[PDB]
Parts: sequence; structure tokens; C-alpha cells
Amino acid sequence: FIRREQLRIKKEKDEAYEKKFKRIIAEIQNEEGRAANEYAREKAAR
Amino acid sequence: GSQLKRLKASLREQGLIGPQKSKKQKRQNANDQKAEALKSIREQFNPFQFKTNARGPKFEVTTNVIKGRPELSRARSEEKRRQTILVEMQRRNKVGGIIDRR
Amino acid sequence: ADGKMSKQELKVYLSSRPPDPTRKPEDSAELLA
Amino acid sequence: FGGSSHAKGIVLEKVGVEAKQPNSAIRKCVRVQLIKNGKKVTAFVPNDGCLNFVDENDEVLLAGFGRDIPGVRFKVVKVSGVGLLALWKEKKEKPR
Amino acid sequence: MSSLRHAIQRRAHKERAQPLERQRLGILEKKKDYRLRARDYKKKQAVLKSLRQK
Amino acid sequence: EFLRFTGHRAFTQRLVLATLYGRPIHISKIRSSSATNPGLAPHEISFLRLLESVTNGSIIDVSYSGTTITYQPGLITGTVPGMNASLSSDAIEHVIPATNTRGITYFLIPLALLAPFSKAHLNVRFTGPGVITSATHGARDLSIDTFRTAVLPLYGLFGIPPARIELRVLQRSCAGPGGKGGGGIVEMRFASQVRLPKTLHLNRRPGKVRRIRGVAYCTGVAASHNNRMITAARGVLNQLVSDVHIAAQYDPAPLVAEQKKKTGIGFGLSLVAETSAEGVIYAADEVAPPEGGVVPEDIGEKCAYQLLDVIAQGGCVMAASAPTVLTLMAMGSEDVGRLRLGRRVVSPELLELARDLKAFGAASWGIRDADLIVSVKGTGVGNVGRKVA
Amino acid sequence: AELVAKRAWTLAGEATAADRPVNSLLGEDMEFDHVGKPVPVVTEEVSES
Amino acid sequence: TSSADKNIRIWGLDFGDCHKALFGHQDSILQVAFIPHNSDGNGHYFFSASKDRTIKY
Amino acid sequence: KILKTGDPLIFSLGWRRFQTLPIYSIWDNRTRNRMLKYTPEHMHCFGTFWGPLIAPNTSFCCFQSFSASNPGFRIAATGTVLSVDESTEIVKKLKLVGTPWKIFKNTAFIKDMFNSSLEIAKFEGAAIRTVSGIRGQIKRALSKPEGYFRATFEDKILLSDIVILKAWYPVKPKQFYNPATNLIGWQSMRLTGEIRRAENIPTPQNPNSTYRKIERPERHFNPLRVPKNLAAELPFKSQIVQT
RNA sequence: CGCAAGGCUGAAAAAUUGACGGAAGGGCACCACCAGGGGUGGAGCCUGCG
Repeated sequence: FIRREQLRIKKEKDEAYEKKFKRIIAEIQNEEGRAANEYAREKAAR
Repeated sequence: GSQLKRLKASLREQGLIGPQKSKKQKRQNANDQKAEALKSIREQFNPFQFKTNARGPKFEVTTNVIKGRPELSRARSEEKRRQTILVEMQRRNKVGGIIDRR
Repeated sequence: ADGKMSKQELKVYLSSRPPDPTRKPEDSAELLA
Repeated sequence: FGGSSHAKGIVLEKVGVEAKQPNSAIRKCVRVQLIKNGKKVTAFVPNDGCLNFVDENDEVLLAGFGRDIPGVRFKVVKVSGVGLLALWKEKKEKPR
Repeated sequence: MSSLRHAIQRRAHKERAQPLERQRLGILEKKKDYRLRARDYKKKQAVLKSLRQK
Repeated sequence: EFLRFTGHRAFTQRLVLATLYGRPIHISKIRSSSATNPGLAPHEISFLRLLESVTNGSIIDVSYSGTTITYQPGLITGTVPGMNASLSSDAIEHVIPATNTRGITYFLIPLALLAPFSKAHLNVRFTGPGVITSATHGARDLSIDTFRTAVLPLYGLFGIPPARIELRVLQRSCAGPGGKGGGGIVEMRFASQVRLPKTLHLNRRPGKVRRIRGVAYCTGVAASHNNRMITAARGVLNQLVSDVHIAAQYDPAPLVAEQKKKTGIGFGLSLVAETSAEGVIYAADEVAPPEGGVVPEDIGEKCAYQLLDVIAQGGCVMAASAPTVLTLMAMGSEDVGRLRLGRRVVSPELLELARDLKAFGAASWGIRDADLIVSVKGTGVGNVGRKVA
Repeated sequence: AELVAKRAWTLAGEATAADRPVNSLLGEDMEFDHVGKPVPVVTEEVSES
Repeated sequence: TSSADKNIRIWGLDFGDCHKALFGHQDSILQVAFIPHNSDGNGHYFFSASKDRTIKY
Repeated sequence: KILKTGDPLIFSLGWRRFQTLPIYSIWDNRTRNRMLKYTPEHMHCFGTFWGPLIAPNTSFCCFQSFSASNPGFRIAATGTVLSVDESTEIVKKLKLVGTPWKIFKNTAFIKDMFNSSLEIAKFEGAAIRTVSGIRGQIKRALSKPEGYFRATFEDKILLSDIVILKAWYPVKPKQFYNPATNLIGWQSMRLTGEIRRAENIPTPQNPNSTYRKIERPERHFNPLRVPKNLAAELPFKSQIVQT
């Protein structure tokens, strides 16, 4: 029983962790790249 | 007899599978139980629900067959393992509990 | 009756989230393409 | 940014503090709030051994990052008035 | 990077040894010795499998 | 065990303030006159169990006769995967017995105003036989939708963000056979913790009551009950307000274990009046009596009357939400906070709250005129344990 | 006295049969990794499904 | 309550909850009546006369 | 000097000066909060003690002894309060170490690791590991010698190997609290080295534990040894020629 | 972001082709006959299952 319970816990925990940090990496990359492209366009105009 | 043939014979005796009766036959029946019968039929024709010995008793003694439900026993023991082992695995490191003396 | 509020008002009130207070074929070229 | 070279800011939250691999870019990144604009940007601490140094709500100076998350533009140069490389090299003690 | 770590970061980790109460049995097999054994045995099994096919 | 309280008035408020300030308490002489069922009530002991589950390091001791308890407080941990649940996102289960008569909102207001000072999130899931989610007759505890759209906007005013509050019912229940009964399950996911609540200023007059929105719920009866209640409420309030809008919700029935039985049939209504000024809202509600079978027209008229009374009475907060906003005011930073009460709104429960704050060690309240302005002095404790990053 | 005394068998790093007492693992509660997927035991819910 | 839908309902008469819908006759159930005296302990018994030539108790 | 866990330390934090004994810990890879035994040189490690609570983000200092005879730099450690809790979850590695007894091609019996079939049936299905890197699994208790067991490994382990099992044992700090009432007088707990120099006990050491140099001979293998029937049966193109 | 996402409601058929049989006649079966053989079941050991 402890084998089954710890396997289920480990699977769900790794799934939740992977999903959350996939979200966080994508969001930070999105915001930073958007600002970098805006600054590149505002710099190329000079 | 086979399982299929015995099951069909039992259902024809129970009247659940018989030929399509007429309105006159329905009147005769309404002029002239099956729940407990059907539960016995499902219990006896799904015999792997419970562990059974084929030889019977070793020495016949007369005075006045299931021998355990492994699925029901496993579900009950798993529920007990829930309420004890999973509970302590959640409260592995938990200090202080309510002291109820009543 | 006219108590039926709105899709928006249901989404504000009967939702799980509590309602915050801080809101108030023209041309031939295109035909051939 | 702005017209300046080094902008000040407040460390809002060390996002990615619970990453597994030690030198991951999400581990190193720090979300800050530029004071001159009140804006939210994200900056890199040069090593996880110095992410240990950066503390929350500290006047953090940051500059450009010229060269795993391509696009983070800023990197942390000073913390609370002390050079961050000197902090990591254990030259000065961080004034709090 | 490579200039962002101290010499104490770069300091090598020592390799433990067989306990002295068990030195008679030979050398303690660590990862490199294990890889040597795996390459040798896999090569011999490969040649024996090709001979069996033949 | 050091600080001393008596009586059973505002029992949960005494427990919650003891937990927040960390001052160990001893409540004696709970039910001394009632020899029939002396000592603790079942909702009170279920509240003790809930607080002990959410906390950590709390040692609660109920005496033999049960007319006196002691409480040494721990810390507000929340649902951490090491100690309270298995996952960081796993709902902590809480079951309360069938012999409960008070409402889940009476269970829930202390949990909500003790939530945002936690370490991790709160994922509390109330199930069990005795979970009534509607209004109760009792001492007139609120309903779930009343509680939500009538006090959680206040946390939104404090800065505890309502985008990350999360409260959802899954089954609805009224009282049922007698005062006991229930069946509905709720769950509550406080995903928003703060360090120090913002001190606030309810001072500007909330004159023009702009709009009125609400809910009419039925659990087990036909939809004609809510529709007649809508006609009642709109016929009473159309003399004054043109935009009254009351949704209708219908749930089949809740099922309770003993071989289940369907319980908790009832019907009720909850009204909210929102002022044009700011987060100022007047709420009222009414539930059918659990064995009466009275007119839904009469219930609509009765609840509209109660709402209009709170309209004519209240300064900026209603009487049911006054203690929560005041204890969060006191939880605020080391500053004065400026609340505008109405003259009719001050209650013996509120005066008892001020007494308990003075006893615990929070500073006092200065009262003046502008309805009357109370100015609280916050202590600035904040959440004790929160992993700073 | 506790600090100068010899450490317990648990707080030592390498515990074996000659070190610890007989059923001290039964006395203790630790955690460890597992391997392989265990076989799904038949339950009444699985059979009914 | 007996309808022409060949079925009857038992309602609780407080809040009007259908205690049970029950279909019991092959045709339209015409008349339904209780027995008034509970002094035998059987006040919750009732007969139903139905157009398929049946009384059901 | 480096500073050991369990050793006393006088903390200056808030207004209070108080001598307590902490438990040092690393946050291994953001998973498990492993317990250390010495602080790492020039690194922020997680300490943990039993004392009075302070709201977080409050910095603080750490001395070892308030004596003037100290020839250098009385201040030992700095830092900031991270959070507070009750019932910490400190975790220390326990290595249950055995030895192979009989070694088949894959399965191997292991002797000096367990004392009874009870303990093995508790640790059934466990993830055992050799020093060489071969993973493996404790599968089933053995019967005739009480305490031995069967493990299934990846590839053939050697009689020179050592089988380890890496479990995580929970450690809880001790709840000591001196107050350092310096104006009135107070008892200062001595450290480890001072205790040993006082009551004349040598520091414990294991000759199995000290680092030494290993002498690795150049591992040469036996040549291929084809079985007789196969070498007789394969065709003429690949028949081995051995004079 | 929008739709999905508003409760005459409150747990336990088709058929011109369909339903169930009966009597006769075949074929197969060490779960059948026939001829023999061998286990288990007696005492002790123990894995396992209930």
C-alpha cells in the first residue's frame, strides 16, 4: 500500500511541478521578448 | 450441465426470459420472490466472487459453500490502510493534537 | 419575470470567484486566386 | 530603458526559487520593479550562489545584459549599495 | 560560467576505498571499473550472438 | 491558558483572535445553566477540530464536564504537503456530524478572516452530513452566496485579491428535518496570502444606493418558488430602484448517509445592494423555516423589508460584516484606520469584540462624528510564518 | 553529555546488522525510493467496472 | 395525486416535494382516496382506481 | 573555525541575546532539505533552531563566546531570518549497507544488511544500489539464514561490491534555549572541542572512513571462449583456426 | 477573450426481419462411456490463498 500511495503522490507532484514551471518560463520569456522587440523597433527608428 | 444452459434454465423457471406472453397470459398471471431469486442467481453464477474448496469437507460430520470474499476483504483492508497509513503519511510531522476527555 | 439578469451578471455573481469592488470575391485577380 | 544606463529597483519576488537544476535560467531570474517607472521587469543574478545573497525588498541596481530564456535584458549589478561581484567574492558585508 | 566559480567550487571530490576489514576480496569496483566490465562483457556477447546467427 | 475568558458569546471570535495574536486562552463556564446539554455544542467542537487541523503546534484541551476549554495557539500553516495533506494543491477534508444546527457560513467567516495570514494556501473542503449552506434560522447565519458577495469584496478592498480567492459549492443544502441536517459540500481555496493588510478609509458618504443584485435558491422544490420570490422582491423594490436583478438557482436534492436519504429541502433568497461610491454593500437574506411551508411571496417581502432596514440603518458596513472588517482593521499595520459606522449598527457582539481586543492587547478605538467614525489603532502583527523570497 | 557521547545508530551514516539492534527498522519510520510498477490488486470497483 | 399519465405522485405538502413518482397502471388512473382513520395505525395507506380494471392498495 | 551542527551558538536577533544550538541544513536540490554536519565555507546554508519567533526578513548575528581572550574576530556568522514554523522536517541520509553473499548472473543474495524477515518484509520492493552504480531491487526475504535477502540487479554484481540502501531519516532539533542575561550572570554551554579538551576524550575517527589512495592495476580481460558445439557447428567461412 | 454555461425538476425501443422452446438427425470431448494408470486427501515441514 505504501508503494502504491507513494507512486501516485510522486506522479501527481512531478506533473504539477512540471506544469507550473512550464507556465512560468513561458510567461517570463513572453514578457521579456515582447519588451525587447518593442525596444528594438524603437531603436531602429533612430 | 453447462453454465450457459443452467443459467438459461434458471431464468426460464424465473420467467424472465420466457416466450412473449399474450395479453391473456398476462391476465392469467395477474390473477395468480423474484428479487431474492435473482440475487441468489447472480451470487451462484458469479462464483469467483468467493474462494471455495472443491473437495468439500474432509470428514463428513452431520449436525444442525462460501469460505471468504477476497474482493470484499481486500476493499475493507484497503480502506483500513487508508484511514491509518495514509493519515499518518499526511501528518508525518504534526505537533499537538486536541485532547478530548468526555 | 425579468429577474433573468445576464450572462455577464451570472459570470460576476454566481461564479466561484467573488465579485471584486474595484471595477465598474471582388475583382478578377482575387477570384482567380 | 528611460534614458539612463543603470536603473534602480525593488526585488519583488525571486521567481523560480524552487527550480531543481542549480544554474537554470529560471532559477537565476529575479522579478524586480523599476522605481523610475514603477514598472515590472525581470533580471538575472549572475550565479545561484549569489541569488542566495539577493534579499527581498532591497534597493537593487541593474544594467544591460549584453551577449536558456533568451530575451531577459537586465542583470543585477549592485545590491543595497554594494557591488554584487564583491558580495559574491565575500569582500564586503551587505548593509541592511 | 567558468569564471563564476571559486577554486573551492573546482576542488575535486575524493574517492573512498574498500574498508580495511574487507581488503582481501580485491579492489572496490566504482563507476569507471564498472564501465570497463560492461564494455568487455557486451563486446563478447555481441561476438557470440553473431556466431550463433551464423 | 494564561488569559481568561468566560461565556460562550462570540466563541469563534475569541478563538480566532487568540490564534492571531498568539495569546494562550482559557474559556470557562460555557453552558452552566443548561443541565440538559451542558458544555460544548457540536458546531463548536467541530470548529475546534477544524482549527486544530489547519493550525500546527496548537494544543487544545476540553475538560471533563466540557464547560471549560484551554487553548495554546500554534501557527497558521495551511495545507502543506509535509504536514496537513499529501500534495501542495490537495484539499484538506473536513467532516462535521449530523447533529449540527449552525451554518457553514458561521464555520466559514472565521476560516476566511484567519486565512490570509497563513503560510501556504488554504484548500479546505467541508463535506459531511451536517453542512447546511443556506441561511439558517438559528441566530440568522448568512447563506453561501450572501457570504461570498457580501464579505469577500471587503477582502478585495483590503488588498487580498478576489481574483485569487476561490470558493465553490458543489451541492446545496438547507436545514432539513429539524434544525439538524444538511448535505451540501463546499470547498475553499485561498490562494492569496498577504504580509500586512492595508489600512483603509471608509469615510466618504455612500449615499446613492446604485444597484441591487441577488440570488434566489431552491433545493428540492419547483422553480415556481424562486420565480414567485422574484416577483415579490421586484414588486417591493420597484418603488425605489429600477435595476434589481436576482438570479435563480435550483438544485435537485442532497443525499446523506445514515443507505442514503435525501435531506435538506428548502428555499431561500439573498439580496445585495451595491452603492455607486465604492465597495459598500448591504446584504440581507431569508430562508424558509425547515418544517413550516410558508409562502414564498411572504419570504420575498420579508427579505426585501430586511434589506431596506439595513439600507436605512447602515453607515458603510452591515452588522454581519462589521466584526470581520474590524478585526482585519486591527490586524492592519501600526496606523489608524478610519471606518464609518451607522448609529444603529453597533451591536453587543461588536462591543464584545472591542472588549476582547482590549483584553488581548490590541490598542483601542477612538470614536467621533462625521453616523459615526471609528478609528482603530492597528497592532501590525501580520502573518507570523510566511516564507519570504 | 549527549553531545560528547557516541551518536545513535540512526544519526550515524552507515548502519548495518552488527551496529543496530534486532528489529529497529520496525521501530523506525523513514522513507525510501521504490522501483517498478506494482501489480494492480483486483477490487470490487475494478471488477464492477 | 393521480394524473392521466398512468401514474401518481406522493407530495410532502410542506414545500411541495414529490416524495415519490410511481407508475403503477397500464391505463389512466381515475380516482385515488386515502383511509381517514389512523386509529388502527394505517393512516398512510391509499387506494387507486384505474381504467385498466384495477384497484391498487 | 568552521562551525558544526549541534554545537551551541549565541544569537543576536531582535533585542534578545540568546545561546541556542541550531541544526544546519542544505536545500538539496529544492526538494528535501537535507541535514548537513558542517556549514559550507562561503555559502548560505539553512540553519534552524528553537527560539523565540521574529517576523521574517530580519537580519541577525551569531557569536560563539563573549570572551575577551579570543585572539581573533569574535563574530562567527551572519544572516537573515527566513521564516518560522513548528515541527520542522529536517532529513538526514541513512545508508543501510550490506554485502553480497552468493551472486548469480543477475539475482544476488545479500547478508549483512538486515536482522530479520520482519524488517525485510517491511522493506520489500526497495530500491537498493551498489557502489559501482548498478541499481537494483530488494525483492523477497530469504529463509534459512535469518536476515538475508534476495535482490535483482541490472547486471552481474561482484563479490567485492557493497550494496547500499539510501533512506531518509527525519531529524528534529533539540529545544535548548539559554537566555544570555549578561548583566546578571549566565551559564554558557561549551563547544565540542572545548568539551573534549576538558574531560580528555579523543575525537572519534574511523580508519574505514579516512581517505586513502587506491591502487588500480590495469584491468585486462580474458579472451573470448566460444563453446565447443557452437564452434563445431558454425560454417566453413567462420570456423575458428586454433593450432 | 467569447461560445459551450439557465433546472415541468427532486437516486435506486424496433419487428412483414422479433421472443422462447420441442422432435428427429449428425459431429466432437480422458471437463464423456469403456480399460488401466497416477495424484491429492493418512503423519511431519513449509511458500501461498481465505
